Amino acid sequence: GAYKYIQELWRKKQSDVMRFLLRVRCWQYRQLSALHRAPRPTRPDKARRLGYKAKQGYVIYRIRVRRGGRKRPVPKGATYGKPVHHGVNQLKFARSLQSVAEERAGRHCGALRVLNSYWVGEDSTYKFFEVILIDPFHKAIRRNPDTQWITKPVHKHREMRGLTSAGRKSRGLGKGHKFHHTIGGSRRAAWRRRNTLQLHRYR
Amino acid sequence: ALRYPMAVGLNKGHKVTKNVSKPRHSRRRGRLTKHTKFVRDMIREVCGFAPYERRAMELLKVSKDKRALKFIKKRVGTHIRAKRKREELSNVLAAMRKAAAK
Amino acid sequence: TTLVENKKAQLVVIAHDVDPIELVVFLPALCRKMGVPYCIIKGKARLGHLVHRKTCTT
Amino acid sequence: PSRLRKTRKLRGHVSHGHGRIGKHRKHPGGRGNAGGMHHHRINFDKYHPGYFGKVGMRHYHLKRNQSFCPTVNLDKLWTLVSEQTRVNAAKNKTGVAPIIDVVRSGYYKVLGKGKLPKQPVIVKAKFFSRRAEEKIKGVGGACVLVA
Amino acid sequence: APSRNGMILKPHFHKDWQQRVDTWFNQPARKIRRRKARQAKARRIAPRPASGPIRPIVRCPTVRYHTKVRAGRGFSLEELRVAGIHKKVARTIGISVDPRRRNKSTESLQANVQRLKEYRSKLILFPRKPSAPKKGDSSAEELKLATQLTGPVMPIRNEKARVITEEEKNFKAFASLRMARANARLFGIRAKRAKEAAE
RNA sequence: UCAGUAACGGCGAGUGAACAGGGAAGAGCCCAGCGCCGAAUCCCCGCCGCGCGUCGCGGCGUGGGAAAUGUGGCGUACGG
RNA sequence: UAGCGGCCCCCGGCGCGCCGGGCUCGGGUCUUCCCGGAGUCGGGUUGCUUGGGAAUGCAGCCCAAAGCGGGUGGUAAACU
RNA sequence: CCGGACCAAGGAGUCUAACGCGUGCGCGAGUCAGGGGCUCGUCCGAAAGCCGCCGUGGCGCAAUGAAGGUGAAGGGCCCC
Repeated sequence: GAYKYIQELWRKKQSDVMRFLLRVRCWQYRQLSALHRAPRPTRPDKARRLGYKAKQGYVIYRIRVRRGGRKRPVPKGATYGKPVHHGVNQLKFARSLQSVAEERAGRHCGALRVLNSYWVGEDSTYKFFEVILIDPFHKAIRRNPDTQWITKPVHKHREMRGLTSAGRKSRGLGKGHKFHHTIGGSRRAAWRRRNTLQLHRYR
Repeated sequence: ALRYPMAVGLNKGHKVTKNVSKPRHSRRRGRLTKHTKFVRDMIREVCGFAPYERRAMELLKVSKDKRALKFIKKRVGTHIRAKRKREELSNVLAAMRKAAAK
Repeated sequence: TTLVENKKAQLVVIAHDVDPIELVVFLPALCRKMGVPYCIIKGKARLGHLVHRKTCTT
Repeated sequence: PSRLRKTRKLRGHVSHGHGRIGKHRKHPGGRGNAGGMHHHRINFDKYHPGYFGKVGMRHYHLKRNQSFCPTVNLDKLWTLVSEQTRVNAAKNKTGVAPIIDVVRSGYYKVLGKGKLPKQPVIVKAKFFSRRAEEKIKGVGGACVLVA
Repeated sequence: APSRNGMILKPHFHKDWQQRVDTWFNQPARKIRRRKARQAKARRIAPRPASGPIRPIVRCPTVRYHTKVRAGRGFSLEELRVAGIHKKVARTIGISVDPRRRNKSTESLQANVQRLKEYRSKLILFPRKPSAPKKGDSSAEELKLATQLTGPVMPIRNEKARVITEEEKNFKAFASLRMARANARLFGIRAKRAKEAAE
């Protein structure tokens, strides 16, 4: 199929073909707004393997994100306290730039459901992502059993709770010895369990 | 007897007969099929090489294998990945020499 | 693409304007390798009109 | 029971057993094990030698399950089988010897503290001690290794 | 703080523990609720054993515990295939299936196969439609001798004297264990020195 | 339970899990991809036979639209 | 109040029978084919975090893949 | 020297965890079900009883070494 060729094609990002394409697309996205509705996915193959389908109810939004670290929002750089908390300038956000792209698409489109997102472009100052949204009240979505889960109320604002693929990566969950800080479901869940004193009736 | 099963030594362990079975399908991941090799070769012809791949091939042309390996290791990061990348770029240069001779 | 890979195609017509060009940027080279003739046509809606749709790629 | 405690008998005494001069203050010394090297370095040296410093080599990811090797001495070896087994074996005239499978009772290594009755026995275990094996042979038994 | 002899104690009460204290006054209440859930489930699945599907025999994976046998998650695809039970019909019959378990040896495979055959012979299969039976069980064993099992199905639970021969009497148990540990330790370097001597 | 343990720490004060084992509960599955099938697919609007607690079925549509820049059926590592 | 006490109204589920609609197909053995998620993994560096200690986890910037490959095997590295 | 004008009521070594020693009780090289489970809807009873074919586990029964490891029989009387 043609999808395999496009998949290998996008892996050669250093090629003369892909450097040209990424240059012109990044230029074009830089002339648009930070939040923009796309008529169709730029990467149809990347979208579908992330859950997208060519049906009514699936929409694509392009988000532009300022790239860099997190400067501490303290007046005049004065963090009052001990020297260990004096850092202002080389601090990093816990979540990825892709996660904040999904969060900004969901907040604007409150009636839609963030499904997934992928990389499209990159500049020295901006990073570009494309987010897949599902209208949970379209009949094509809530008559199809394979996509009725997104219509349930427990799947509202997955992007704001770290339930999308980009959001989950920052939570540090997994299986095995690398992941023991979240061995009960989350970092807070594990912390609470091992910081609670069990006082039985018979002590 | 003069021989016993033991918990220490080279042949340590409770004695048991091994059941031989076909390997599980999960172990097949990452093999080069004929069709995948074809698609990969097509994309290579359409796209070409990265700038660092060209620079390494320039080093291999003048037979600085040691310098080329340390250049690739600084690009991909891992020695075992750098080794196979140098072997792949060596094969491209070899096939280019055979075709050019033809 | 499947038909060319199977050598079952006698002629491939490719529209010259596909908004993601990655959909077709491989196809002419694939057609040459397997020896099927390919032409590039001036119009993407023209091919769509053949198949009673708005837009067709090949 | 609060009625059996010193506070009941300390009602009316202005200082609650804690003195008029020194009083009962919050933390006259430090808190916890504070000052173990500075103003409590007689208590620590007198009663806890070796407390400060580093000795030995670290071992990351220690799993105690593989170092599991429970031990049994020879003076308890015949308690792992019934009393009737030992009496019948001793009364038997031939060279037949009962088998004590030490691993079946939850022990892996057999040590040799104590002494054995003059009664041959076959002992199965994962590991044997040098004196344990010598005492089993001297009685007329055998040591059988099990993996 | 320290007063004469004592233990150097390090209590972990520096972290506002009083906000997170788990009292167990609801422990008796959760025993009744768990019990009533079991009784309701047993009635809802009334003929079925009410103790879950049949679990296989499994060996515990460590030196401390490899002399014991417990219940596993499910029968592996290799033992289900040898028994001749389809992996998509085992769950309906009452057979737990663990597609991700391997079979390193044959005795453990044969033990779990025979366990599956004993379950199949002991199983009563009610027809889908009571009025029209087909390839099920007879009326004698169905409406007369069918009872719900109480505990786990097929509970999993954990040498004559001889004359000692002269060969095992003259066996060096301690000496062999010492040489064995030395042979494993020195195996690699002995071969390397032999190869170097050859060169 | 492991366990105030392995480990961290001006190796000071202090901090500090996991695997195995016993229990409570127990349940498994789906795509994208690779393929085959004349887009087989979906939304809306009417009409008729219905059914009808406030809405689903069958047909017809010489009725619109979405979808070949890929919908649906088979099939997902336990292989198909 | 006790009582597998009585009477009246309403709302239900699980089973058994009637009509209407949909689907009406499986399992072994042999042969030939097909088989995968990339600015992602990984590497350097910086900052936070962890019991994780020549870097447990997370993120920013730079580099940036492979396919008998890739990840893990609690001390950095090469070979097996 | 400082507090106290007078009266009434309130008002300050407590609870939890961890150790140490002493003492009462039970069993005793063992001991302990505390977590779970079985017994009629359970006033009391959220109690009590039982598990032994729940003793997994905790402490004790073996110490020593940083570790690889190793790991606790004494006597009497005759002969050389």
